[PDB]
Amino acid sequence: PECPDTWWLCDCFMATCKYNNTVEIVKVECEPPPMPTCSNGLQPVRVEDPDGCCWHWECDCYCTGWGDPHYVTFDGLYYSYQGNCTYVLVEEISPSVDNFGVYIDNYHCDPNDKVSCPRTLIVRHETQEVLIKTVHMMPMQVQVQAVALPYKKYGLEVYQSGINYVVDIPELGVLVSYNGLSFSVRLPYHRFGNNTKGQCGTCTNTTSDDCILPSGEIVSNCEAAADQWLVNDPSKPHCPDCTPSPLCQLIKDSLFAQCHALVPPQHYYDACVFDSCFMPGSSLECASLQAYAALCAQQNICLDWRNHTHGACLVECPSHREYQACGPAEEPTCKSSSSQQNNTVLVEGCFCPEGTMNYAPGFDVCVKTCGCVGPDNVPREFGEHFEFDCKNCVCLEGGSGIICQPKRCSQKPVTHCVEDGTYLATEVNPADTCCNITVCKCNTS
Amino acid sequence: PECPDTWWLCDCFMATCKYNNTVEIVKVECEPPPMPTCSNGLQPVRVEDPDGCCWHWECDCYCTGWGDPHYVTFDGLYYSYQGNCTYVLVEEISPSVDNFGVYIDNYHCDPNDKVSCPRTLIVRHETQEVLIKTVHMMPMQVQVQAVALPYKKYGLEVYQSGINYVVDIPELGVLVSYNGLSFSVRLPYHRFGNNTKGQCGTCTNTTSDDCILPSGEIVSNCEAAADQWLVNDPSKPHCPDCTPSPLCQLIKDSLFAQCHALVPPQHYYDACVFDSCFMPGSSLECASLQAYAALCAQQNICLDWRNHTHGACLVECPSHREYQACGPAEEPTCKSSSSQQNNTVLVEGCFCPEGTMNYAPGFDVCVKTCGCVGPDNVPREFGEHFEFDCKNCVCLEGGSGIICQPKRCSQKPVTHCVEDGTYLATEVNPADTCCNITVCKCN
Ligand SMILES: *[C@@H]1O[C@H](CO)[C@@H](O[C@@H]2O[C@H](CO)[C@@H](O[C@@H]3O[C@H](CO[C@H]4O[C@H](CO)[C@@H](O)[C@H](O)[C@@H]4O)[C@@H](O)[C@H](O[C@H]4O[C@H](CO)[C@@H](O)[C@H](O)[C@@H]4O)[C@@H]3O)[C@H](O)[C@H]2NC(C)=O)[C@H](O)[C@H]1NC(C)=O
Ligand SMILES: *[C@@H]1O[C@H](CO)[C@@H](O[C@@H]2O[C@H](CO)[C@@H](O[C@@H]3O[C@H](CO[C@H]4O[C@H](CO)[C@@H](O)[C@H](O)[C@@H]4O)[C@@H](O)[C@H](O[C@H]4O[C@H](CO)[C@@H](O)[C@H](O)[C@@H]4O)[C@@H]3O)[C@H](O)[C@H]2NC(C)=O)[C@H](O)[C@H]1NC(C)=O
Ligand SMILES: *[C@@H]1O[C@H](CO)[C@@H](O)[C@H](O)[C@H]1NC(C)=O
Ligand SMILES: *[C@@H]1O[C@H](CO)[C@@H](O)[C@H](O)[C@H]1NC(C)=O
Ligand SMILES: *[C@@H]1O[C@H](CO)[C@@H](O)[C@H](O)[C@H]1NC(C)=O
Ligand SMILES: *[C@@H]1O[C@H](CO)[C@@H](O)[C@H](O)[C@H]1NC(C)=O
Ligand SMILES: *[C@@H]1O[C@H](CO)[C@@H](O)[C@H](O)[C@H]1NC(C)=O
Ligand SMILES: *[C@@H]1O[C@H](CO)[C@@H](O)[C@H](O)[C@H]1NC(C)=O
Ligand SMILES: *[C@@H]1O[C@H](CO)[C@@H](O)[C@H](O)[C@H]1NC(C)=O
Ligand SMILES: *[C@@H]1O[C@H](CO)[C@@H](O)[C@H](O)[C@H]1NC(C)=O
Ligand SMILES: [Ca+2]
Ligand SMILES: [Ca+2]
Repeated sequence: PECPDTWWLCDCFMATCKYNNTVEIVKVECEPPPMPTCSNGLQPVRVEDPDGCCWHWECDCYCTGWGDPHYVTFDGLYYSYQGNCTYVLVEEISPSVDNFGVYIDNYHCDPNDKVSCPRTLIVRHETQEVLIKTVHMMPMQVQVQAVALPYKKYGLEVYQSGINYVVDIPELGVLVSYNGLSFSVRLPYHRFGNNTKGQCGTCTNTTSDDCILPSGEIVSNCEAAADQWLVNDPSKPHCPDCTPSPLCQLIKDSLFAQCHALVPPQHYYDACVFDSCFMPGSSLECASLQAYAALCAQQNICLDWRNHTHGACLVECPSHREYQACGPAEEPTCKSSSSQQNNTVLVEGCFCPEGTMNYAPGFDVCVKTCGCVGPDNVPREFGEHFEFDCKNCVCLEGGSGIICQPKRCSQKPVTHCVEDGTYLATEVNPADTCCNITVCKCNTS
Repeated sequence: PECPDTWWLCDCFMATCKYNNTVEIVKVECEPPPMPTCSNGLQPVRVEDPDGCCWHWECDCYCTGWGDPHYVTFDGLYYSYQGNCTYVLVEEISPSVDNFGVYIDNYHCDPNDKVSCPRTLIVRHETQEVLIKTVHMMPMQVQVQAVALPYKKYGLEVYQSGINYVVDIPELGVLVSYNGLSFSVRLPYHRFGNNTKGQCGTCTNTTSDDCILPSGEIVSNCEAAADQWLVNDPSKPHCPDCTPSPLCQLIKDSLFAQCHALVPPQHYYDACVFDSCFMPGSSLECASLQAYAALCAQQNICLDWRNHTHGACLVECPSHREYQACGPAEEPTCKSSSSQQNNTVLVEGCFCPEGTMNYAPGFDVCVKTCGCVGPDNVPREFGEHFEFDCKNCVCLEGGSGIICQPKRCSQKPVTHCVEDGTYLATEVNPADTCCNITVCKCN
């Protein structure tokens, strides 16, 4: 009567077993209304229950830090802390993964404040460590050893999305984004809930306990708790009227009208004012604008704000790409055109013009026809015979864009050598530098 | 009481109803015995039912053709047809996929019967046609213009596996493998059941109805009906003693003992005898051994035949590749070593040595460790600086591993010069061919 295996059946049909061939079945179904607040103000995600029929809403853990001193913790709490040693951003209170740590090193690279090194982001996962450190205009990644942009190894991926260098762990769902002036840490609540620590605080959905010391007790003065998260290192062992600029008024302006809802602008406006007061006229005051716009874009609300700032800070990327305030997070590459489960959250950055498109990940030349591109960034077309390197090559469409078979030429000598000191001179041929000639040529002796 | 969907429940449960809660649960589960024998004699594959109740055994439609005249239909009927124009292997009686046809072309790649150029096949799927031709030891493919080996476009893929160049349609399940002396067409039964037509016959699991003329007909001489399928197009529009050598005896030898079961060897032995009789002393008899071994490997009994052929039929590829008779169909390749999961039945063919491995698809350099390889087929190491195409280049792991930056050649100019007739000379730098420093040569 009670079933031989009153028992939860497949497809959520818990059944009350009257008998083996007749039962008293019950449907299971659960619809929760969207979680009202998440305390960070970002929209909740529906995370499914272990039973497929039911589901729930959980808050994403989002930490953001812009400019030099400013940071918002996983639960929205905003605080300004300045320091020099590498400070830990997030770790795991009860270690699940082998090494998981996103660590910031602000000015530890250099005491002076410049794009040479505002800060460097170190994401350490298991055996790997990724060190994104902005050397002037372009950050370069050092992995344990420099690497390229679309890196992928041991479940850790690194890629450039818009103006943000993204280090992600799909198995953990961890997305870390580094910009010149801003850093973001996004963690699933289910995987890292009430299990995180550091300057980004504890993801518990209440702002009250988002300031835990390495010891683990919390404090009210959240700014002081941040210094206690120092990551000790052998180097630097000690590791010890303002005018409201009109630019700062852009936060409260009608441009960000859609942003004033679903995202609180008070913190960013205060950060802008404080940065303007820190020293005027150093173009550091428009870092808060960038992150306010980025968070608005995260809320599926894309804005163009930079042309409104009357200059004084724009993007610095080469001429073959144009700045777009609203664009795909993953630009459409010809080689890798695919589903890509587009988030369609439109990010800002600079992309290839409308007519052309990017060739492939890891490349930067924009092309019209898809073609093939060689180590030198030059568009080739399918079927084009050319002579790259010193070898004749073809650009067929297939597994390898360029066959590049070896050139068919050689040095040309003279056997007769009938003149005083006629010697085979291997002078480089102007048409083919490698295909030179070694003809017999009279020398003085 | 009437169930508000008496119903087939989830996970193939079933029920009838007395109340929606009070239901009369059933369960449907079963395991039919294997299809004992299919006309092809290949092991039938496990084809799932639309629901989750049970499954069944459906044999794959396998058509093989080796040598010049020899064919075996989708149902194990062997025949020998000689032709000079392009012919249709398999089409659809009722067209369900647009322009889907596999067409053979004999005596047009070259009129040649030996491995250098036996024939060409043209696989047409929708907007695409793949023309695999083989010129001497190297088969080349033309797609609509030539293409590379790991070609992929519009759901149609071409690669090479072992000695066989594979054109497949994963959506349709169609597989087509050309080696110079053989081809094989594999079609799933459910997708192409009694809908096929051509020289490969109808896939009905019965040999009897295999032979049809273009117009629906049943003629018992499959050989004679093969001529009727001729596809004519603007190309070539005018288109219309024997010593029993031991080499063929190798089929019946104890080497193929595992093959004599699960695979009938009568057809291949007769084909070898006939090929020897057509003209002896030309090694056209090693095509039947090759395909017998290929079929055995399909059925898991992989054997080496070439070694005991006493030097008659051997494979060829450059020195960096060694012949391993039972090796992976998908080569372990460093780029995309993702534990590529494929049928673990090992194919014959030549691979990189056990110490090294193939670098990436479309490449041929057997890298030891891993690295980048340039357009020039030179192995590179991670974090290595070289000078290629007159640009400083670094091989570093990531995307587009070779990152090459322009020369940046700082020629320092020798210009104030004193000697008889010393003129400023921007001669090409001996140290760097790319640099042409001013060195100020005299007369
Ligand atoms: C962590 O958890 C989640 C996010 O993960 C968040 O909590 C959920 O939402 C609220 C937080 O505000 C929790 O508490 C409830 O708040 C309601 C507020 O409603 C007021 O405002 C609306 C505006 O329209 C008015 O209409 C309304 O009249 C109120 O003025 C309260 O109304 C709720 O009270 C009811 O529910 C509780 C709990 O069942 C009952 O005890 C009450 O008697 C009454 O029926 C309630 O106080 C809510 O509980 C959380 N939901 C879930 C599913 O957990 C938070 O960010 C965070 N921390 C908290 C506080 O949980
Ligand atoms: C397509 O693929 C199918 C499945 O593999 C094959 O069709 C069957 O496969 C058998 C196996 O060879 C074929 O041969 C004969 O099967 C008879 C089955 O009869 C029993 O099973 C059926 C139900 O399936 C019952 O109704 C019946 O009462 C029996 O219990 C056998 O009886 C035959 O035996 C005779 O021939 C063999 C040699 O082949 C002798 O050794 C025996 O002594 C006896 O004389 C025989 O085995 C047959 O075509 C199909 N039968 C089945 C099992 O369904 C086809 O081979 C394949 N291609 C074709 C042509 O359809
Ligand atoms: C889990 O989170 C709650 C707050 O939501 C906290 O009070 C509790 O101590 C946490 N426990 C763990 C497992 O850390
Ligand atoms: C210039 O500014 C306007 C808003 O005032 C904006 O709509 C436009 O896209 C900007 N163009 C640029 C970026 O030059
Ligand atoms: C993303 O957009 C592309 C077109 O740009 C489309 O082909 C692809 O299917 C989309 N993927 C998803 C699921 O967003
Ligand atoms: C300059 O260098 C190129 C490349 O090596 C060579 O072909 C050419 O002859 C040299 N001379 C000049 C000045 O053109
Ligand atoms: C050209 O000169 C090089 C040396 O720079 C020599 O190795 C080569 O054999 C010569 N012949 C060719 C290829 O023209
Ligand atoms: C296939 O065979 C079935 C009978 O099993 C028949 O009804 C159907 O019409 C046949 N289809 C073709 C086109 O051969
Ligand atoms: C190699 O050849 C000899 C003669 O063919 C034979 O005895 C031996 O079994 C062969 N070994 C294999 C299978 O490689
Ligand atoms: C394809 O099959 C081979 C044969 O064992 C097996 O190694 C693996 O499944 C595939 N090869 C690789 C490593 O890609
Ligand atoms: Ca918290
Ligand atoms: Ca048939």
